[PDB]
Amino acid sequence: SKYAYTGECRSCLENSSRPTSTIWVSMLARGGQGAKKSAIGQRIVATLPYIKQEVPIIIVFRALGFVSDRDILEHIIYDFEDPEMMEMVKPSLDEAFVIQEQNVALNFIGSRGAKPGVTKEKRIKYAKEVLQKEMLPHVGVSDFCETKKAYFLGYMVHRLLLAALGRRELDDRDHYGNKRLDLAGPLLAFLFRGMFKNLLKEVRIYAQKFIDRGKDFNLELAIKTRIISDGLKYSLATGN
Amino acid sequence: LHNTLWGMVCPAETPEGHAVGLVKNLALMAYISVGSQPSPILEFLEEWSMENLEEISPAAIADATKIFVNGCWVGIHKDPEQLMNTLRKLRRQMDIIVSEVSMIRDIREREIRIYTDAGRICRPLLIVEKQKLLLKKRHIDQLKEREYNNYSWQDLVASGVVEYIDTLEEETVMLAMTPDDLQEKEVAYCSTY
Amino acid sequence: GKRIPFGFKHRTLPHFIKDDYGPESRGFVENSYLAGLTPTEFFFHAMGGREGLIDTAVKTAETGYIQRRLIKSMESVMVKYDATVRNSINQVVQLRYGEDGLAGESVEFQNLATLKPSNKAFEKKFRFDYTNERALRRTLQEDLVKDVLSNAHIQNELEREFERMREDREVLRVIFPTGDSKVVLPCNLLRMIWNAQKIFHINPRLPSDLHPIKVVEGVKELSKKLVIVNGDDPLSRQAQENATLLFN
Amino acid sequence: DDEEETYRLWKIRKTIMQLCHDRGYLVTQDELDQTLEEFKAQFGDKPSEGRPRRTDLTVLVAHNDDPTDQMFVFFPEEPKVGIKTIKVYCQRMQEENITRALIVVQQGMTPSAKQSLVDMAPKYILEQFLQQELLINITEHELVPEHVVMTKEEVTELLARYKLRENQLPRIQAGDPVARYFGIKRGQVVKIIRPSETAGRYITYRLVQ
Amino acid sequence: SKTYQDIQNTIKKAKQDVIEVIEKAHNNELEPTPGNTLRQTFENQVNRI
Amino acid sequence: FLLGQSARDAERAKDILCRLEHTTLRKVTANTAIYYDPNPQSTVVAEDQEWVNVYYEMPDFDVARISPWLLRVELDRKHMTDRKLTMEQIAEKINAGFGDDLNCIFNDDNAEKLVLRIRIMNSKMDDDVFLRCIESNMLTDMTLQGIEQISKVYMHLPQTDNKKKIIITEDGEFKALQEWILETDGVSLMRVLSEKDVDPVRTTSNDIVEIFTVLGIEAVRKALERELYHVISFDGSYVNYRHLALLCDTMTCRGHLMAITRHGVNRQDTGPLMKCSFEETVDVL
Amino acid sequence: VGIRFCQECNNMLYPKEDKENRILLYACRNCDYQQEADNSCIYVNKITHEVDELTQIIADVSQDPTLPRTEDHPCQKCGHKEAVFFQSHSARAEDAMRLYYVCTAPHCGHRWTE
RNA sequence: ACACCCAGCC
Ligand SMILES: [Zn+2]
Ligand SMILES: [Zn+2]
Repeated sequence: SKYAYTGECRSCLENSSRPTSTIWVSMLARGGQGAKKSAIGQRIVATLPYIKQEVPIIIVFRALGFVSDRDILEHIIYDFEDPEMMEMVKPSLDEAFVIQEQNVALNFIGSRGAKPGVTKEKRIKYAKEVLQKEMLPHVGVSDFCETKKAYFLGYMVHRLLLAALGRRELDDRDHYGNKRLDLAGPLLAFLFRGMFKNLLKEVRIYAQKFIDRGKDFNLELAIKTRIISDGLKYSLATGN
Repeated sequence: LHNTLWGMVCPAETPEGHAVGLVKNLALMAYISVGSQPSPILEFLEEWSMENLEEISPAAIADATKIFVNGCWVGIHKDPEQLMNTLRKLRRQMDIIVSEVSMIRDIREREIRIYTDAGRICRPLLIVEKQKLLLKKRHIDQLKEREYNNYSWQDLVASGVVEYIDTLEEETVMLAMTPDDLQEKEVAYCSTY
Repeated sequence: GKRIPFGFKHRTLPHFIKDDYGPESRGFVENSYLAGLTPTEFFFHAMGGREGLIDTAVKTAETGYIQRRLIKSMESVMVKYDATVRNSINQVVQLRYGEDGLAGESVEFQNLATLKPSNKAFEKKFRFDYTNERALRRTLQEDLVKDVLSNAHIQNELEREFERMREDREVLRVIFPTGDSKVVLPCNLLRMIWNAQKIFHINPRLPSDLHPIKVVEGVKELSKKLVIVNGDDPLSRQAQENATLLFN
Repeated sequence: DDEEETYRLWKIRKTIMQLCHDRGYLVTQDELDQTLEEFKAQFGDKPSEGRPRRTDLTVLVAHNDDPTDQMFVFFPEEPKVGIKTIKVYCQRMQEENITRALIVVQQGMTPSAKQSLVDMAPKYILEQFLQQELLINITEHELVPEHVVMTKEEVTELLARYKLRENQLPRIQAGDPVARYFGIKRGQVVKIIRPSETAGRYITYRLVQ
Repeated sequence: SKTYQDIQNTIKKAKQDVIEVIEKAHNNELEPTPGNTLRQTFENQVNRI
Repeated sequence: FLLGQSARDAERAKDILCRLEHTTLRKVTANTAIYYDPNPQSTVVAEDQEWVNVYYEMPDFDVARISPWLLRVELDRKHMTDRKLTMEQIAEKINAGFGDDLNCIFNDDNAEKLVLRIRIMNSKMDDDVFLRCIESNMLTDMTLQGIEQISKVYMHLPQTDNKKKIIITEDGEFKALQEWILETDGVSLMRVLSEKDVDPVRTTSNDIVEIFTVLGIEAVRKALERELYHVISFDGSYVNYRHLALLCDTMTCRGHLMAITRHGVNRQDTGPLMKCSFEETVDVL
Repeated sequence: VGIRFCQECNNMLYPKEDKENRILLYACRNCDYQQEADNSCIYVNKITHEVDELTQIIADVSQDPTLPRTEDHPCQKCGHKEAVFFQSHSARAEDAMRLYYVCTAPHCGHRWTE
């Protein structure tokens, strides 16, 4: 593919309240021979969740709230006296020159989301939400878990650069220590979480239908006992 | 058949045909962790001589070793071996660390990854200290009379003579194939089992 | 194809030290099946066997599709009644099947006795000699040797035979530059000659009563009965000569 | 370079000689085996600027059956050949009313020159050959068997003998390297003689489409 | 028993030769063969032995 | 295959190998730099002072208004010796590729440090960025010698009697004479065939498209025959000749190479029903 | 070689030249800060094997149980008669099966090749 | 029907 030395992190929140979201920070292959493409080096891009096309990594870092490149390279690069990694990350900064502050970076992120829309503040909010609740949920979901996400993204880029320089071996999909085993417990939990969500949704619909109609509602009748029972039974019966 | 299937997956039991290799079977002593809460590990690490990410300048990360818990970068530590020895002691003593918690030190990269989530596959191994098994004749004598007693496997695990090793922690250990044939005194293949 | 890979961190198995390229570490089973395999080499043998099983169970799904595509490429090509090979659109694929006209179930492996020998050996072992009276009298009967030494037409015919054989040798050396004599041809002449020897109780010691002019005439007459491209016009004649050039 | 370029020119001229001979077009025996030293002496040794001008490399050849059918072999100086050059070369051709000729190009010709080659084929036939493709006699390769362009009467006799229609024969592309080497148009037939390991010789026929 | 002794001696000599080649390569005293890398040359030598 | 004396003498064969193998400026440069140098006389490198000073005495169109952006290349010793080049060839190639705007400065072959300086002549971001761009381009996409596609050409004696040259002696005995051969890892058949001292008769390619586009249709038929036979009889299995002949004739019956796929079988003039039974059923109908 | 940032907006410095003085200036391409260079280097590239692994190995590698130990190569500085040897396994070379030795003494760790 | 497993022989 066009990407050489890609890197991923199938992040999943501790309680698995959401499906696993994958960030795919990767490095472009040396295939472009434009005016100033191959001379500087290789650009680094990140395929964030719920965004339909790649974003340069420095834009994501700036969106996380780090404008000055000193702060960026103090997260990606840990050792100052190491010219090779600095030279290899030069293209990433050179591509992100046009983006200069946090809010414009947020606009960059949000303009390529699910919907283009019309106004600015709405997709500034969209970019803030997708970087706060969908990019690396396992390190932070709270409102002010930005420094931790910045450090983790820096570590990801550092691993990418180390792999590119050859200082690490690329991982194996088979090193069986990289594989987890979903047993009956986690699998049944996966069904039960969604199906309890369905039950709560049904209770909400029923009780809303009664409250707007202008009367108290009996809790016992709101609960559809069919849902959990004949959902778990169906899943264990058919195997789907 | 990857190398890391040693002791976790049977090298022989697979179907032949369109599903060869993809369908496997657990080894006879393979154990899959049900997971645990990483909270007590985090409290212990914070109480220990570890410094959190927000309390450090970025310049200090290079020399220090990173600490990952369940894949989440928690902080950094300046003395890796002391922390590793303490953590291993706690796990072997059935302290706040559950026996199924995998604990890994990538020395060549200055990383300490502590995995606690469910789904990891691990197997029990005897513990070796200075070229000698920690499983003495006393343990075997107690195990022989399991009936009319209360000694059992859990007492071996609590005695610190057997511990569950994960397939990914298995990368950082030296296994002796058999005790009285690989730990004798000769032109030694390895003196740090 | 390579030795056992370093699946772990620079180790084949946890039981070896890092950076061990020796025979035991990388999967050299020093034990026999009778003696039994030690655990590490047992695992490595299991890896090899698994590779074999994967190849067996995967190569079928490629080879079956290759075979089916080959079938459907030429399911209709057949030998029509003018001995040409044509597809369903009557487009000639080959003017004669296999370029000779012979089915593949009746041909055998044979050795050309003219391609390999050098000029001296070839002339010695293939040119009929008639100046030597003693040898020719040993091989042939008295009447036959008298006829051979008397007539000059027979001597000229034998010289013509050898000349034709020399041109045939040159043609063979053009056809086969590598020099291998192992060709595939319809009739086994050596085994048929042996069958003729045994059927008629031919004594290989006494002189024979076969006139060499009879051999020449018989071979020439036989060459006109082995027809692959029947006809009279020059084109058919040339095609017939080419189709049976090697056999002739 | 100097020596390498004249060696290239000599090899191209030798290949053109062999090409013309293989077409039945009368060339002298000595030209077929002109050595590098002989070429250097007769034409020059330094094409660096001016002594063997490629204009002086123009070759006239005639046909064995009749002197009237002649050709030209040309050598444009510049890498890229275009309408104005082709126009003047065909004007020179018209001055001597010759029909067929080749153009040996160093690098290639413009799409306009390619279009101008194709459109006026019935009036004067013109062939193209990149100089890279003429540094060897491809007909001398061991893979290439013996091609022989067979005349209309022989084709009629063949189709009568085998009772074949025109389009039932095997095909050969007009742009085939061997077809371009022999200079054959659509409708001609190439008698191909091959050596075979089961018959010894096999004569197949290919129709140009 | 003589055959088993011969096989054991052959395997011992082969292992000794492989250790010798490993020692030679560990000191950068192994001249690579033309057309192959040093690692490939070492692997070829071990495989041939 | 080598035609003349190079087929026997080893070092002529090595010369042919060097003349064929692609050798870009990579694998021969130790380390490059873009050292600033506002003036040529004073320089910025101690090791490049005296020979720089004596070279720049002659004002041969390299002093007038040269840009101060220097490019030091620092060629290697072992790689250059193995590849057997010298400074003047590289300078000539650089000048030819980039004209006179990239004047080249070199010291000698006797220096312990093989340096090489490149500047920009007076005649659009900046000179530094452009200099870096051309440095990368010259390091990657500049040919010193060889053919642009040949990658890892090898050399070995053919031990088996099938590949070595087979000839007839004066007495006619087939002699299994042994000669040098070369095997590449890339196909540029018409360039390699035209090279000096290379047999244009026995030089073949395992690739099939190159044979078709260079030699002919009958040539690719024969090459396909030989390649299929090589595949089948590699393990000792034997298949009668006529079946291979039929397959090769079928794929080359219609002038061009006809693949055994939908893209080659369904493009014939066969009836629609046969094609639809093959594959792509509804599209054909 | 050598990367440092301006003190105003803390962004990456870039090379530049002036015609009036003809002196290299590492100026910030974002803000309006300029400074005089002191190395006259812009872009140093290293094609052949100059990795210098001797200064790249972490001295704490000696205390890894999975590495071999030898007594035939004593430490040069502290004189300890035990060392841990290992290979590189880094890309960009894919060759040079050489041994790097690290002393196993605490408060030491001199790296040496041989 | 359909779908999904499992399994047999190559
Ligand atoms: Zn600034
Ligand atoms: Zn020491």
